[PDB]
Amino acid sequence: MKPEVEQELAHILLTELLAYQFASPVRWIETQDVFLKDFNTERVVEIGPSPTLAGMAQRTLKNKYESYDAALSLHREILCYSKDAKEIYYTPDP
Amino acid sequence: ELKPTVILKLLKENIIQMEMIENRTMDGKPVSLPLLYNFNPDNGFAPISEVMEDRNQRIKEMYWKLWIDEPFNLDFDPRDVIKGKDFEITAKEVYDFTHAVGNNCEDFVSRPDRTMLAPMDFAIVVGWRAIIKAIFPNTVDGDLLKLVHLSNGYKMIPGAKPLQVGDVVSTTAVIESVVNQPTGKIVDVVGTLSRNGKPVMEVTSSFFYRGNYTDFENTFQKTVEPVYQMHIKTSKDIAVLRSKEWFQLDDEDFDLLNKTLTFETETEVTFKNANIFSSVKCFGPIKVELPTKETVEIGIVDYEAGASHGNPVVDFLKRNGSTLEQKVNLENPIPIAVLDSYTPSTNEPYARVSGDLNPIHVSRHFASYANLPGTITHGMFSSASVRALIENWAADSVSSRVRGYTCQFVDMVLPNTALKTSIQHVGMINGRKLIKFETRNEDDVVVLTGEAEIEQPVTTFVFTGQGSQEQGMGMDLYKTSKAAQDVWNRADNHFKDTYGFSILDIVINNPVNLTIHFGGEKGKRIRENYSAMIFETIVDGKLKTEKIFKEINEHSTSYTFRSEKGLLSATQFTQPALTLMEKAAFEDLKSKGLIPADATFAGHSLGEYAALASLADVMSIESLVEVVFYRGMTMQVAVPRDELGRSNYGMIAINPGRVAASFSQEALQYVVERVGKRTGWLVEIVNYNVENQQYVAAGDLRALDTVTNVLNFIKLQKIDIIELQKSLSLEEVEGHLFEIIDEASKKSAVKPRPLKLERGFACIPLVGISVPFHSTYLMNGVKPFKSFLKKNIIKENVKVARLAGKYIPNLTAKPFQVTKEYFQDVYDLTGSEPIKEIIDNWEKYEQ
Repeated sequence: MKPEVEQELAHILLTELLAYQFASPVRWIETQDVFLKDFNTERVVEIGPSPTLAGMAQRTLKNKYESYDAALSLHREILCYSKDAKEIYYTPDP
Repeated sequence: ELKPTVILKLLKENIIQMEMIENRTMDGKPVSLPLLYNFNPDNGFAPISEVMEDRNQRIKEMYWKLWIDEPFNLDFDPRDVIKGKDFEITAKEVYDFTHAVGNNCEDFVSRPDRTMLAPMDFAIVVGWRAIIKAIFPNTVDGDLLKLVHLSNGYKMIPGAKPLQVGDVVSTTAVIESVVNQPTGKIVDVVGTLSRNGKPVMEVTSSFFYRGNYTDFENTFQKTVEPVYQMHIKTSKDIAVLRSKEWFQLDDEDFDLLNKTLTFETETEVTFKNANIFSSVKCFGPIKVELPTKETVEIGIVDYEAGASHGNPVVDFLKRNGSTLEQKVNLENPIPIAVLDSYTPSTNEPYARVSGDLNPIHVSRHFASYANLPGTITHGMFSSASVRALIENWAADSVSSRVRGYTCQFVDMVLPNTALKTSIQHVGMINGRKLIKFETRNEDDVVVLTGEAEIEQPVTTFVFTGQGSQEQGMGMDLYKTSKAAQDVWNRADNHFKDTYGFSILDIVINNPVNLTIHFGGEKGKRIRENYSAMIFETIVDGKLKTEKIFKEINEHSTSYTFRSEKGLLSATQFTQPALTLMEKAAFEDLKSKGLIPADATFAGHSLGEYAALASLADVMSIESLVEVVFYRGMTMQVAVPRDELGRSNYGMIAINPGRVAASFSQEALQYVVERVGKRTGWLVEIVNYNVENQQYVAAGDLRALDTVTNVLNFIKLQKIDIIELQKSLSLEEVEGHLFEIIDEASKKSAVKPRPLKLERGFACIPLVGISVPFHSTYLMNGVKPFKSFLKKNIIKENVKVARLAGKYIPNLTAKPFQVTKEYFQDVYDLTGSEPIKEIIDNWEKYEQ
């Protein structure tokens, strides 16, 4: 496959993905199994003005990754941008 | 054991041989260094004159039998690449090294069902015999005793795995530049490691023969300069580019305008002296960035100069072009830890494991022969004794995070001394962390400076959709950040040039009434943009395209937007504030370089547009803000509203862990599907937020007061659906469920149409929304949004590399790939003609 054809296929695929977001249910429970299991991410950084997608990932890890995060023995740093900006910017207090 | 260390004797009548036995060898056989001296009896004051002639090659031969297993040879040119014999990594080669240096890394231990990783300072062990072989040739003449290893860096290349056990890693090397300093001679040599053919890491090696060297004929500087990117936005710098003789083009009339030129520049530099360059020759390819994002050769840098005092090409590009990667500092350096390490009693445990048997580490007689205060600990050991504490904290005891590591050797250390390394975090480099270390002994004296370029852990970005609407969101960031300023301004400029209002005004003071005046020549383009937006709804089962703003035509002077409290409550002004302040937040973190190059990102409902515009930049912020506005208006008029503006749809935030303990997420979807089939009113689980604890159902206002009352009965009766369908009877719970739904749906038809939706024991009605989005209700309204999306998102700006494996939709919720099976999956979930156009012609696209 050419980079030109792969590019237009990406453009087409993202068009109907975006177009059918409001026209399909948000399957986020198993999206939480794409970055917490399939990629094994250690920082769940939320971008937004309140912790909406932070209390879902912590409670997803408490519910069905307490024994997966004990088997691999990895620490998931669950933050937001509005609440815990002191940690993402790496700007502690003296 | 009491071994002979010195044999002093006459060799001939007038010649003394003082011989120094060194015992610790590859083959157990001790090696003699016969230092010759002349005893002149006629010169009574200083009769002992050292034989300086024939001295460097005798020191070389001695060192050869400690470092080089090959035959003793010095008639190989330094310029020519030097090969290393293929060196493999075992589990013993990790246990002896890590115990010797105290590298207490569990990734370097044997744990079941995972490969053993190796220390990044084992790479010197891998490639010592190739790296040091560089300095040996007779044109690189010097005294190896006085030779000070200055610096020793590693750069684990982007995309390759760090070293593991088994991995048979070939070594090569070449001498970057040999330069006669006034104080001596600094040979810079790079000794890369190659596994499975491909290079793994480059291992920089700066050596210093201290002395006075006139051999400038043997000096050269074959520096492979970093690539330099520069955007060609003007026709002023073009004229500058065309005036540059070095800059030659394969196409002389090639459009350089609005392109991106990268320059893989390498400069060879020969010398008359340490200052003036006999020959300067900058060459390399010039790579224009094609819209597909690939880099194609369009020309050649070909500089040719005699008596030059600098590289014009680098001088030109470093000012007028970027390095491809710009670091940023911290506001304050982080005082990580002031830790203490101890050099070991003996330097034998490291000398043996590495195969660096330089006697100045072991032989007290060789040590004092070179004026050193005793048997000097290996510099590389101290390097591994501080990099283990750099691998201990910054990389959270992980080995794959380490990319770079440079360690200048400043002070000479005796065995049994108490070091004090103050670890200092300084800035970011494109996500990765810059850590500056500074080792001081017992007496506060600098010993080891340098740094480590450590990857941050794998990161995931979760962009919030809608939710809490607030006046003055991200105004503090807007006042402070330079990126936040740029993005908001851009948004605002696009808004006032496209839709005739200021996004800043709305978020700042939240006006109740905003009047868009189509007043002038500019006003007409705004009116055409407002009468250009279409949506599609079903009345009497017909696919008709209705007009957004039914009270706007071409006689319409001014439109008014209204709100009860404030316009930040209306979705079409709320959502552009949220997606802008998110994008601002991300462009502040990117400006601070806190974004990993391979970090995944999954957006929620609205966040996916912020995420894509953020991580991919496939649409401009000018495109994003008008895309969320068009959707926010499409998400407004999609439902039929009464004269007051209220509709018969709405949300709930289902908590199935509050109705029953054994109430699974197969039971809530079964109850909602059965209610939709019984009552005949639309209700759908539209948000799979948290497993059995947080959902959202979208449908009719009546249809969300029957499932609530079905879950109010089931809690107060204590009857499960998943037990009785299995262990009692087959398809009896289907009939027994429709009578509970018939009871719940009879009381939910009596009340009028603008019904007050109740908060159940396991249901919370999400106020401020009355549109069923993420449901089947908007199947009709999808088609016009395609015609909208095509104009906005351009195919040239879509980068497949940046999206691949990182962009996780909320449709499929998989790693984005350009494969037939992914398009099949998207067709299965959403029936579309252009997906099956590809699937059928899949093999035609293949070739």
